[PDB]
Amino acid sequence: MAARTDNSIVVNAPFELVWDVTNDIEAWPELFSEYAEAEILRQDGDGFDFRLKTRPDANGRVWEWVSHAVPDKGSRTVRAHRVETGPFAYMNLHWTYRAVAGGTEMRWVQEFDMKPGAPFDNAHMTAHLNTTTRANMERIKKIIEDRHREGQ
Repeated sequence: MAARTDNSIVVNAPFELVWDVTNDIEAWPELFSEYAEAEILRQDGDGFDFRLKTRPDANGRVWEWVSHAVPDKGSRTVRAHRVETGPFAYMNLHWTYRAVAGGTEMRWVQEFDMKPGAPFDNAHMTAHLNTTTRANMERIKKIIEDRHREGQ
């Protein structure tokens, strides 16, 4: 009854680099094709809230919202969720990093449910997010590997 996406990818680089690149919020406009702006608004000890503003989407519509994140480097995981849910009833995010042979495996999990009346229903939104997440994970993969190559 609730929607969810679960995607993984291996980046041939150490944990430290993979972690610092992906958690660098102010760089998301460069890492993610959908974001035009991204800024940390404030810090609340363990965690912080940030604002995201998209580039025109497939229909030319620009979206903006505030989220709250709680990264935990010690446990190689990061949790986040929308504060201003937009068309979502709720939107949760869970990322994990695991050391594997050759690099680091990133696993991104999204848990959400559409508000009755939203332009998208669960099934269609799930497919959409799977598509966009896969493209972003592959993109970020190349970027991190370039940096790594440059550091060696």
